[PDB]
Amino acid sequence: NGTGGAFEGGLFSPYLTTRLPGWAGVRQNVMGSTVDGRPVLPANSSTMTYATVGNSSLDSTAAAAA
Amino acid sequence: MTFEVDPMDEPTLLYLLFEVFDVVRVHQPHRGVIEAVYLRTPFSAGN
Repeated sequence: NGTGGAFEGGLFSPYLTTRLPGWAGVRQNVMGSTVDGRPVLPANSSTMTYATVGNSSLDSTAAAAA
Repeated sequence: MTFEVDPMDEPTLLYLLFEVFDVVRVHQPHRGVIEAVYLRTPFSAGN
């Protein structure tokens, strides 16, 4: 579109320096789900509501509480 | 390097490898002190 329209491919501008770094959050709008051992959707995305830090709440610990 | 890749609607990623040498020298001179020095010749990682 802006980089495309009728021109060189959408990756014409850069030099692709961003060797995909090793860490989570290199996926812009993935509805990254599935906290480990928890089907509950953890992240609405990696690009929102992450200023506030981890829920840090109770996931499945029940035997210890009893 | 500039690659020309036919389009895909799903955002793949290129996976390039620079073949190098990844030797290792394992030295143990006492009753167990395993000392090793690493050396990757072209793409060295050493301060």
